Amino acid sequence: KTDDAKVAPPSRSEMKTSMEALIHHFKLFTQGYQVPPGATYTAIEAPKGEFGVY
Amino acid sequence: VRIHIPPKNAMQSGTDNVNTWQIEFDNRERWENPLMGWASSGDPLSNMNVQFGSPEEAITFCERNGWRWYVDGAAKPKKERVKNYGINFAWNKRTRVSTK
Amino acid sequence: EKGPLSPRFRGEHALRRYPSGEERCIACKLCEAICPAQAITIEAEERADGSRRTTRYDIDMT
Amino acid sequence: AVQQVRPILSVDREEARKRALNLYKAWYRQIPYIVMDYDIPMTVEQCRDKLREEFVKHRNVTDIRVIDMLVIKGQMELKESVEIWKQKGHIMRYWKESQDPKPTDFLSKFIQGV
Amino acid sequence: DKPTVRQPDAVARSHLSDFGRYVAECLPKYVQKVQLTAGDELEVLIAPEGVVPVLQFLKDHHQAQFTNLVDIAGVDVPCRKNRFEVVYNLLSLRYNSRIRVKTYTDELTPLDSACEVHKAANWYEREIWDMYGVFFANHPDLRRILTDYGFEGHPQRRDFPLSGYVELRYDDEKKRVVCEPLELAQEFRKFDLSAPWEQFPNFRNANPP
Amino acid sequence: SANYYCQRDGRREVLPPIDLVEQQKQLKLPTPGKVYAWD
Amino acid sequence: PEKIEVFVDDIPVQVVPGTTVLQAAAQIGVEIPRFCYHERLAVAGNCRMCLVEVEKSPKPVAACAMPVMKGWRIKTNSDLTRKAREGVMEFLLMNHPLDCPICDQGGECDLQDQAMAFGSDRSRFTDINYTGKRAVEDKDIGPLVKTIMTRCIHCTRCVRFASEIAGVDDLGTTGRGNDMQIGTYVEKLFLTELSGNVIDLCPVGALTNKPYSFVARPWEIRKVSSIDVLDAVGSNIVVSTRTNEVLRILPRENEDVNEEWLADKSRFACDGLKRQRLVAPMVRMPNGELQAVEWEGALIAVAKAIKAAGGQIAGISGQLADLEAQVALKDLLNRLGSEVVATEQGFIAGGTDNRANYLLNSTIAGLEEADAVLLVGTNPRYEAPLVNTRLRKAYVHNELQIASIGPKIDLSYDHENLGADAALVKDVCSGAHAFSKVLEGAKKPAIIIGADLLERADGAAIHATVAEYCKKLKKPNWNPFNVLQTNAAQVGALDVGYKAGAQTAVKAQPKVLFLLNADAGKVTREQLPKDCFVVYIGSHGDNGASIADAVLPGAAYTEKQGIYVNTEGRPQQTLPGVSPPGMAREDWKILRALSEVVGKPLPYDNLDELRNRLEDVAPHLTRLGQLEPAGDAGAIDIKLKELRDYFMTDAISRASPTMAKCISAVNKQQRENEAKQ
Amino acid sequence: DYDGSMIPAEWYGWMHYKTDLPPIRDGCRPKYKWIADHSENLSGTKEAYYPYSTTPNKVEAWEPKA
Amino acid sequence: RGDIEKVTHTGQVFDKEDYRNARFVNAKRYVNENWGIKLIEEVPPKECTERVVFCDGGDGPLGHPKVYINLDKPGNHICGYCGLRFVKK
Ligand code: SF4
Ligand code: SF4
Ligand code: SF4
Ligand code: FES
Ligand code: NA
Ligand SMILES: [Zn+2]
Repeated sequence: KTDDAKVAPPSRSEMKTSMEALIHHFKLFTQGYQVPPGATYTAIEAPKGEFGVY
Repeated sequence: VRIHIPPKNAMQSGTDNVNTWQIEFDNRERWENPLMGWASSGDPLSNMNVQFGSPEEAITFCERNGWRWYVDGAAKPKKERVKNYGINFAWNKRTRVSTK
Repeated sequence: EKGPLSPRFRGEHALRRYPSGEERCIACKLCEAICPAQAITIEAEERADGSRRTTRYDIDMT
Repeated sequence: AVQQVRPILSVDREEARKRALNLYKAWYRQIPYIVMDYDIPMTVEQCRDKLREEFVKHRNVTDIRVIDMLVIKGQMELKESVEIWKQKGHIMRYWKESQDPKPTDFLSKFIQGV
Repeated sequence: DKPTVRQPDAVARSHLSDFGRYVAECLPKYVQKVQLTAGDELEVLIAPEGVVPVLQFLKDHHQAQFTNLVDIAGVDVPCRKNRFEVVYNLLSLRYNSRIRVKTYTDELTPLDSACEVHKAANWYEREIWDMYGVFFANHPDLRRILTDYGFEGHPQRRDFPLSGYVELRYDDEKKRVVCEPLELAQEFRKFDLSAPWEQFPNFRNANPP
Repeated sequence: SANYYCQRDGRREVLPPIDLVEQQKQLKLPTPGKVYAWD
Repeated sequence: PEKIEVFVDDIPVQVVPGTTVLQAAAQIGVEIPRFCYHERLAVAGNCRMCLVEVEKSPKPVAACAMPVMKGWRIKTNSDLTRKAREGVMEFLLMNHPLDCPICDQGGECDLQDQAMAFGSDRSRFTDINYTGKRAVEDKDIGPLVKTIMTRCIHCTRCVRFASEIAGVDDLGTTGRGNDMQIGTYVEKLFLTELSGNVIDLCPVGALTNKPYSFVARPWEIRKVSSIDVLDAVGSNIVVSTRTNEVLRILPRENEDVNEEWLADKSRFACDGLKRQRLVAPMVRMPNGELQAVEWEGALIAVAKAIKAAGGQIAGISGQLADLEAQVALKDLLNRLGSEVVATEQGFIAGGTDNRANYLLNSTIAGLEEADAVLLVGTNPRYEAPLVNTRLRKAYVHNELQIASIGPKIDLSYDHENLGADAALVKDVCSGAHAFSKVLEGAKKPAIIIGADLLERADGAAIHATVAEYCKKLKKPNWNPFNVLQTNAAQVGALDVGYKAGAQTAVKAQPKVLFLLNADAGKVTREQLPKDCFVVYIGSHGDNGASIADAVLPGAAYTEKQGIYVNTEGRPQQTLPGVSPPGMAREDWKILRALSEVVGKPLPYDNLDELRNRLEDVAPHLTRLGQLEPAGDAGAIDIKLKELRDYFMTDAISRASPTMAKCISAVNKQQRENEAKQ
Repeated sequence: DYDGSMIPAEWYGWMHYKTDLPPIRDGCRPKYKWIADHSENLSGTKEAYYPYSTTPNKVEAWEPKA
Repeated sequence: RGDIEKVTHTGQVFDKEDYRNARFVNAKRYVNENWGIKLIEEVPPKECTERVVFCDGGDGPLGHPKVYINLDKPGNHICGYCGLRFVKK
């Protein structure tokens, strides 16, 4: 995973030990993470064709 | 339909979650579910919530859809508060704090 | 004959408990809040001995 | 309190009135076909009343653009009913047969509960 | 130096910036504003009438050659007066680039169909009419494409309840499925996922009046 | 050490959309990108 | 004075000199993080979370306490400011006990939310594996507030509040260094009507609601803004609801009335709504017992009494009654021709003529500016705590001078006791008394008289003198005279046209009597004529129901949208957060329905139709959340002087299991205290 | 009447290749006193399951008799 | 049968007159017999010497979060998560 524990949940072993990991685990699962305002269109070469999500 | 500002959470000091006007419908009936005891309701609009920038827009939106509305009084802007620190240690005034 | 599977396989649910026998769940309700399907319902109450615990824990497997 | 806008289909209430009547024509012509081609209890006279009953719903409408939209949607159903894309269930959906009457008098509602 | 932060593609950013201005001069009548999104993606905000002109210009001009129309997304925003926005995602194979054209419309005002320029928008426009209720003038045959036959309302407007108003069931009296007012065994449990502390200060003062 | 989140973080670095026309005023023909031979 | 110029993040601002940096940035819309600063408590600089950079300064300056100086360039979102906040979070979160799954504050915790927004993501506290964190013993503060002191962050909000707002000075700080702890040195009970508010100030889960423990989580809750009715102040409320049940009650901010505080009786009445509740209509059988019966049967059974009564009908509004239900009760009795429509509380005869004769003409907010206050037969610390909170605010800040006439009491602040003699009030009015000079000199004098005294027989003369005296003290835009009410029903009833006093109904000797939420013991089955039919319309089966011949269940204030008029005259609207239980229905629905079975249908069949009937009786009653000034107004002994008497005053409160614990707890300490001595 | 559900949890992992170690050959298996013997899936039977709310009712109704 | 009248550990049971027992005439009502309130009560407390100790559920990463307890008071102290009791003597 990316290091940022504010976007990605932290390791379970670290959750049981460090205070910050437990807070972030608590918030990332109840409230989730905040995405900055904006819009985007990404697409990939899905096997059927171009699959995009605006 | 009740135009209102969502109420600030008394158990917190943050405020950026009350920077909108909202609409919430009447609180129609709910009842215990006979089988498992969940909460049940036949009230589709009771689930509803929309955000606005000002009551004028909120009224404008409500009129354009035929809803009956009534606006809660907008909270008046809080009066200025002095909040000086030195007065906590005052010579003859009662504001002197006995704690620290 | 059947399988093969892997230890990560996701199947039917189950509430574990400590080796003492006490239930592990403390009615934190993280599971309820994250459940994408809202399939979990929990009601918690201060137990007689004073431990945070559930008086209700329902999963709607459908 | 007036504003400039882009018309939908018509420019005048009279043209809007003209379009709405045509929609009544086409429906009124079509009822005999719908009865034959749908296995539904209703007869032509009953249906021809339902057409009258509902065109009356929008009795107080005034804005031409709103009248245009009602005629756009009103026409769309007719094509979906001139065709049999709408199934037997959908046609009878115009009657709300399953829903039984809910009394309106205060005393009955109170006794029945909210 | 910092791996977690995504690296901006400056070369792609540079081309889109200049070509973004280029469109602004060629179409003064319609292009209200041009802005380069934080994702290094270009957005062209046009007036409602400039849909067919602008789309034609991007597809046919030598420099644009945005031959491929990918999407037409509709966005509902009850706050704004023209609550419905329509977004076109175009792709230019020859130049290997994407551009976005946005426009705004009201509940009633029609929006000029672009089947002509790109007739890939035959169904996309049909979807937009069905989901949001935006009418498209001059369309070949506008008609609901997704919702049920005789479904009343437009589900994807933000002013529409999530579960809808009516369910379906089978009634053995009538020997057919019948629609009844909605009745859920368990309500949709809201969660108030609102943070009391602002996190993105860069957008606090953004968009001055 | 030397791991302050204020540098590593990416969320707080995104800025609003930039207005191309104005940011000149305050400050071969152009093309959307680089030509490709789709033929 | 002249606005000073200061730039926060390079945006110019105008601020009066003396403004703090935190306040100055508020005007822009910037919210600096904070833990120890609270807007209604004395400034302290413990937490150091509010630290902020200032251009050309040696070090960060605490925003909460720094008074702005001209020309500064504050830098909230700079690298130096960000590092400062990260440091403190990394510091605050060392010894926090890792309890979020079992901590009530979870999902509502400032330490959580500010950790995400500003603090770092990692933890450098390697020493978990060698010496461990800190752990602090727990404290037994009482039956209302659970205490887990290991989560305390030593913000001292609790200490400052209890010393400044409640004025108890029983909580404090002991020790130093890491071994510092907040709490009583010797185990005691933190006994105060305002004790609950501590639970909201503590930004972490150290102090928390004990009755509400573990019941639910914040994200689950659906918030329903309402008002309180257990007290006359009409404090705004947010009733937390989840799946058709009231979990807790929280204070909604309202500067003019509530002030974000909330008295305990309002805060812990949510248990009373789940006990001794009336579920089905009940009727007296010929043997003498009550049996539950269907609605159609009950309304017809009551209808027989009404026809056989033949006009000798009377009604008695109660304590929790509703304005809309009260109006229906009035109309229904007028359709029958009867006019004996009274309330439970007595009052000066002829007092309903002028709307100023029964209100706090000096608004609740207006009292905090007061300069000389005279309390006649009123213990506002218990009768209406939220008003007392304003008096103490004036006493601390505005240098208030106070006096009393009645039994000796403690108000949480120094005040003179002129004596309990009746003749004192005429002495103060006559000017001969020493304190009379104080009131005639102050720039904002006020006279507060308890509504209980007015009900007393002497009340009419007492009401005349002070109402006569106020006109001398009356100053431009200030109305000294003030009557303090204790029931949310009373003001509305008098405002609609009710008579006052339950003896206005007994004196008619009616053959049929309606007790609308009238659960006081004022009426008794002996005082009724032996041929009578008592019909009780209420929520909680109590002594009021114990006499009734036909009990019709009503809905409590959490399940009925109703207008209430608080003491100062504000009309406010409750909202239904919870469906009424069993076969309960709204109070006015019954009366509206009861007219059908009697034959005289009321003019209205919906609430909006009912509200317009109020709009015709009293136009101001429609303008919710507003006040209309009423201009001129034309041995003392008190109930409710002990804390023990504060909890059990209403049917809802009297049925509360929690309030039973509080009564036992207060009694428990007193028993032990004398035992040791 | 053999069912796929008659396999006790002891051997269940070994049978689905989750492990290569049979229960006899591993000592990491626990032997707690609250473990229960296996059972079939009992459906269409008098021994089947049937859900019920696990919470006693919250609101108490006033008793007139006392 | 027996199971109908059995009262669960959460303290709920259908009254003998309540119709909702109808659902159990053709099925069973499993009431768990291993009541957690009694099994944890059975385990004796742990005597310690240090002033503060930690419980992690007993198995580190497979247990619950590490919490520290202060043993200054006389009464034996319960762990929030696992329910185990500690005491200093
Ligand atoms: S409520 Fe859910 S997430 Fe929380 S301890 Fe219980 S099972 Fe685990
Ligand atoms: S106060 Fe409670 S919720 Fe907040 S960080 Fe501490 S343990 Fe977690
Ligand atoms: S107990 Fe709560 S309010 Fe008091 S100092 Fe500690 S954290 Fe602050
Ligand atoms: S808010 Fe300023 S130091 Fe606490
Ligand atoms: Na708290
Ligand atoms: Zn433990």
